[PDB]
Amino acid sequence: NNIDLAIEDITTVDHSLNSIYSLLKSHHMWGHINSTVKQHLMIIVKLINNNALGLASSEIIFLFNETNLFQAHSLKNILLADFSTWNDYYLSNLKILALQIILKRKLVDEYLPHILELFSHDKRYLLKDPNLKAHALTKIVLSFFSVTTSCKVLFGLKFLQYIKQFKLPFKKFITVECFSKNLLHKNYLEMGPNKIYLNSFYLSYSMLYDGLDKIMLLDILSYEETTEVQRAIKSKEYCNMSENRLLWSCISVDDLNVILENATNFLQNHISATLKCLVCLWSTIRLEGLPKNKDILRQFDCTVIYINSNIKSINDESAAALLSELLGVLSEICIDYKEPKRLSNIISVLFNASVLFKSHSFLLKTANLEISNVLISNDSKTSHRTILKFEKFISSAQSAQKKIEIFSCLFNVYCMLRNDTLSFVFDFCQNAFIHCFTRLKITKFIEFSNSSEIMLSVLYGNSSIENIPSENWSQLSRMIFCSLRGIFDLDPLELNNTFDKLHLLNKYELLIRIVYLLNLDMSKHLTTNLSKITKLYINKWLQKSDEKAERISSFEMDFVKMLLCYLNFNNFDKLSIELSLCIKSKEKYYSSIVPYADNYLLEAYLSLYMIDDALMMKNQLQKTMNLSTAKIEQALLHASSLINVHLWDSDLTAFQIYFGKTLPAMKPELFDINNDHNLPMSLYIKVILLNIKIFNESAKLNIKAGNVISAVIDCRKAQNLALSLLKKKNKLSQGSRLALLKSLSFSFFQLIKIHIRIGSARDCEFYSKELSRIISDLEEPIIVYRCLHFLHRYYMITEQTCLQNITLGKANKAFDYLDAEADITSLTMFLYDNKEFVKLEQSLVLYFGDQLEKTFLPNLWKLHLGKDIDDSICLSEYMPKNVINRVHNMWQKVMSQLEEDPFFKGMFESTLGIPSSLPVIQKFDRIAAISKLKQMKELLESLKLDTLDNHELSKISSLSSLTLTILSNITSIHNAESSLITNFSLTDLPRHMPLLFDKVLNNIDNKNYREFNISTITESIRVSAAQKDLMESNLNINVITIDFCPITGNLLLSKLEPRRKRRTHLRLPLHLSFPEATKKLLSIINESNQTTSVEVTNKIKTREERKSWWTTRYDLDKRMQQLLNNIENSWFNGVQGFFSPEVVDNSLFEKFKDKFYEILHQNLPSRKLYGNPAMFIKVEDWVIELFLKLNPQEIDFLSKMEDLIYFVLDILLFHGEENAYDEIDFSMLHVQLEEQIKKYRATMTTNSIFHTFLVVSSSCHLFPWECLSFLKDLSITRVPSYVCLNKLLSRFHYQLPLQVTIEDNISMILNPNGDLSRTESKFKGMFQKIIDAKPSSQLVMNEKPEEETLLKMLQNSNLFVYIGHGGGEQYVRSKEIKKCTKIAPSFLLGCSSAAMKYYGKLEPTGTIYTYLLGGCPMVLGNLWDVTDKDIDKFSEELFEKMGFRCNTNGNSLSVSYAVSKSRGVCHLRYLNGAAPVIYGLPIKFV
Amino acid sequence: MDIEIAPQRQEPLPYVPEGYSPFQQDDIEKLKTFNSPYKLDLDKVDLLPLEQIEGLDPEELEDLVT
Repeated sequence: NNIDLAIEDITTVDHSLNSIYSLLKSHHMWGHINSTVKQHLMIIVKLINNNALGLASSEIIFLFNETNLFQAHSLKNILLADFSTWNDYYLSNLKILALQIILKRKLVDEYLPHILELFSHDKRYLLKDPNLKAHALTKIVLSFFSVTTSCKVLFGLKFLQYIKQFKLPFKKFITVECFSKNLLHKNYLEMGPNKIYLNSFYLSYSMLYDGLDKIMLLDILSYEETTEVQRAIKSKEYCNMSENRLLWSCISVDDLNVILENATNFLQNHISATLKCLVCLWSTIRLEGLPKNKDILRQFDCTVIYINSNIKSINDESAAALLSELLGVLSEICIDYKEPKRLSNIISVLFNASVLFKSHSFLLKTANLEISNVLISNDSKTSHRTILKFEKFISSAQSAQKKIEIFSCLFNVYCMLRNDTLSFVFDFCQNAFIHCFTRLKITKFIEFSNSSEIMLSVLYGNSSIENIPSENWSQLSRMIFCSLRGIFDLDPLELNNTFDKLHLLNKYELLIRIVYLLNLDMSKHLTTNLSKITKLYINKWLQKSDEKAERISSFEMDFVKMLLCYLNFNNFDKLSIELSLCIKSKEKYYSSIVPYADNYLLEAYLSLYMIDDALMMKNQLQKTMNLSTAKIEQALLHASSLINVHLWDSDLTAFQIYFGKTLPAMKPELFDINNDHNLPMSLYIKVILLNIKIFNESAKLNIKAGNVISAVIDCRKAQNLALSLLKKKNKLSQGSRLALLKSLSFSFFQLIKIHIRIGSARDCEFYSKELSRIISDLEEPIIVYRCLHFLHRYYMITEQTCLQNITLGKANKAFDYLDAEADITSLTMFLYDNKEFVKLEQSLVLYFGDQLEKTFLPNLWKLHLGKDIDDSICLSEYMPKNVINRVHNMWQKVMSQLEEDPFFKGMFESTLGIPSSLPVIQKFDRIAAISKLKQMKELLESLKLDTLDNHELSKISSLSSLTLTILSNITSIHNAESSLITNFSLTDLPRHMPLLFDKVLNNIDNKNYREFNISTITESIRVSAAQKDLMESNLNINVITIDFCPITGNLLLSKLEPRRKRRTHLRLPLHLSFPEATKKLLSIINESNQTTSVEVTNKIKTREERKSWWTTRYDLDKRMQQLLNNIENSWFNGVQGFFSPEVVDNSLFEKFKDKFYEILHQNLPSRKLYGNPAMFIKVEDWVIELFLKLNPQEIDFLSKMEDLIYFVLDILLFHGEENAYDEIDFSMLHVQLEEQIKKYRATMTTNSIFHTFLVVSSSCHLFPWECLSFLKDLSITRVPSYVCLNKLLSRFHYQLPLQVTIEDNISMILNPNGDLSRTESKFKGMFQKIIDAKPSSQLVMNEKPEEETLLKMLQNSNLFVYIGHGGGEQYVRSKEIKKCTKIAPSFLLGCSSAAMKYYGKLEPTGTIYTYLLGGCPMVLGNLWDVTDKDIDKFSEELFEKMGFRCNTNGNSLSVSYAVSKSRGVCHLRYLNGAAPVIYGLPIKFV
Repeated sequence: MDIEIAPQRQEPLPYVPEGYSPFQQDDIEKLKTFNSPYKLDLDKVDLLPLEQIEGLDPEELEDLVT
């Protein structure tokens, strides 16, 4: 039951009505308009029944105006309104109500020509409503027929027609047969001026009564009026000019054609006149209302070709108006005839007049006719046509205001055609934006007239106009707006709690809500809601794909692309797979977007190391899509996905062929980084990004394949392209910004990794610093985290333990902003960093669940954790990490097994050597141990060195020589000497490789980095050729390496006696360790260094501060002396003779050997009791020689001898000869060996080697070896490797020393900074003298030298000497010295010239190595800072002993002897005196 | 006793590897800065061509609108 309300004031109702019609229209809720109109229709009839005809009438007009583009301001406008989708469900009944009103107001007489016009064209104005109310309408006709004072016949004819047409019972009135005659009475057939219509009416009447007792036309019209129509017709430009028609109404259907044809010729046979007739003719055609036929249509088509052709022939505005009128009456014909093609031609002619006449009036008329057609055609599939048309109109408009005016005819809500899809309105608005709005060039918000809220939201959402009043709009409209704008101003609390009851957008609420949250997240650089909304979209939108049964919005298309991309950038790879699969599932709707699902599914498989599925993906994609026809966006998409290394199989070749030849041959524009084809900037950016990604992965492939150089070059192209990509004027798009973030961080990771592999601390520091800097200002959490995770690993490798702590804290903080459950690759990285390896390999099972079998990811993590896996289940790619791990695992196992046998445990704590024994030709079993060791020897030999980073090459080398050493002390081995040889050059490789890489990478032409290869193999030959050459040089020298064993902690000595053709090596176990000595020393050095800085010395003013600084340095000096003492007396117990420069007399040696063995025979329990002398283990000669090298006169002679005994006993022990110390006669060993040694010394010849080369490893460089008591009197230079020594010696034909002439072209630099004025005082004298009587010599003093002058100094001097801080880095770059090939012998006599900055497991560097690489053959510097009086004492002495004077000769000293004889002049014998060191060859002045 | 002394520890001329160009402050802003994924970016007037080939009673009034 419903109540009824009396209505006292109708204006209240109207208000409610207009209020509702407005809202419904604005929120696209079209179906509620119907239900509202229904109420409104009831209001109108209730007015009619209560005789409020005046009110009812204007209510009709109100109803119509509120629901149509067209407007009415009389009932006549209602009556002749066309049907459209907007009104066709009521229009029929509205017109009947209007006719009712005209009837009850008794206004039939005044409405008469309109009511006739209406019913004349009833087919168009009325008889379209399929549910037309017959009885009502036809009853309305009879009643009009009744009351009308004219044209009763016309009504009669129509009424009979309807009753037949609708099969109505005549009995709604006496006889029906009589009715016709009554109509026929003279007064009924009286029509007045409206006779014009009669033809139309009768024709419609005829139709239903043809073949019956039809009221014929001759009953109405006399034969006279009908004959002389045709009679005149074919005997004559014959029309009633004053009435815009033909002289005759009811023109014969056939006689039409002769008139029709006549005029056609008349056209062919001034323009003003013709049109006038043309208007007359076609106005009568409408009037008569003949059914269309070819004859009419031929003439039409012709008449409209005539008009069009003569537009320019019009000048007067009289002809202009005539033209508009003719075009108007013709357009009406097209609507009477349903001729859309034909109407569109009339729009064309109007448009052309608008151009030729230069008239906004014609253009406005053109626009509206276009719109009319649209409303009438009602095909929302057509509207692209209109928008493109309106583009041409707008373009043609005469001014800015006029263009905006035309625009509004198109940007109009009735253009929606009651379409209730988001897809259509987005499609319409975006196209109106691209093709039309942008031509308006407006910079302030225009609230376009007669358009919806939704239309305004999508249109201005896409605009860059500043202050849009969006807050006027419903929340959901503002949400679309924000998402479009990248600006988010909606309060969170409010977005959940407001709601509009009636809104089209309520149909899309979930979608709009998740698009908003996605874009909100991205805007704030977070992922807070990423997982929530990806799941929402999959299960409550995407899943209801076929429920919703609707075309997909571009709004949703763009959303999905942005979602896949943000999932991928945050490594939400699980969600990515599920989303992508689901999309490729709902293909019925998402087919256009499936290229994105396919690409992003591929990248997700790869990120989860699901190589299996990735490859299925690869080869399907490749075949299933052709590139020659793919648009550039899809081709970019296809190509980008195929880039990943794991998509190949370490096949740099295939990769290079594909991206370097195949792909450019088929899609060149993929490689148009100069944009010559001028693509849209957005695609051009995407092209550059493609090429960036290609070069980034190409770096990875090259470097995984031992191509360090070209990998470095690739990386640098990638970075240069990125720099050029940022300079492009573009307002970078979110998708491309993220792409570039991923790419740019990658190339830093890659470059740093490449430089870690070759051990270059220098470049790593540079890059890590650049990367760190960038991170800081960034805000994307996944990028910030990943970079901090990387830098942290880097700080671990370089052992910068403070930054290591700081960046672990930062990395852990950064992780908070990540979705731990969604990003498994970030989680495992976090778990690893924090030592939770258990939680790690097991969160990998909770993430893959039952999919664990198709990902290499948990096995990859096994490899990172040191495990080696089953070869059959390891990817070919990660096979080298696998074997490397196996080696180390194999080592820990064998070493730990052996070590629980006291025999091997003791052996590892013993000085060991090789060769120590001459070959023939039981907690742990001896055969088992020889087996496991030979296994280790061969596994080490199997691996490919080019796959190793330098620090691993180092450990593999030491592991290789330790295994050989254990083996040889335990058994006799196959190819004994050759194994020692290959091992000697193996241990030299990691000394050489960093230096060569340094040199090569530095002489790289910089053109290579902007155009869009050594290796361990050739280097292996050079390293072993060096050693072969040295050996054969027959030089009477020692070459002794000093190295440290990372694995064991052992000191490592080797010796190379070219003249003796002998190679020996020994392992010293080590009271302090090598790492403790390194600590104690660094502490001393960094403290003395400190005491040296001008900051400190400057603050020393009083007598007291003076004495403190001196107490401290004398104290630092004693600490260092003590440390070196400890080292002497610990590290070389029993083997200081390995360093001895003495050569044994061969004749004497052999008699000593006889005695030596006799002594062992009579005093060792084994030789006394077991076997015979032919089975005794014989010791190598060089071991025996060590005894002869002892000095019985030394105070600690017996300790040294005792230690030699131990060594020899050990050799016999490990080879199987037991000798209980319990029963060795040590008393007799002691007495008899000392006796024979005294006899030898007392009679020996004094022949010694000439010089000692110390090959000093970077780890051992800091120690002042040359100041050990058994080294301090020797002629020594240092060298960094065998390869450097042998090339230096090859450079000077193996002639020691290096004769260097001093008679001219000598360079000097003195106090280049005026901070050493006493030094200047001391040397001012001699230096300025040498520039005098010694040509082409240069001196720079108290004057900063400029880079080019000392570069020429270096490469153009017989001698270079420099006094001041360091080695002149502050005046010339490392780079240019390194480019040189020949440098002068340099005296770098300054603070810390030979010092080196150390970086954990990477190679250090310093001025010293750079000179060597510049081709300097002798460079002399200090290992730490030195103080001026003492060092200048040393320098003065150095010059004098070497002969550096102005009177150039005699028997001067070599740089070597000259240095060791000059140390003593320093007051602080260690802090200052131990500081100088020489690298290269010894020189003497001549 | 009079002290000894050391040259000022100056700065080594900066090392810059492999023709590296640093990323400018501008470049960094372009990397930090969110722009909507939805933003998009995209002469003589020529004439258009022509194609070729007492009435109803109170109850009757209410029936009509219903």
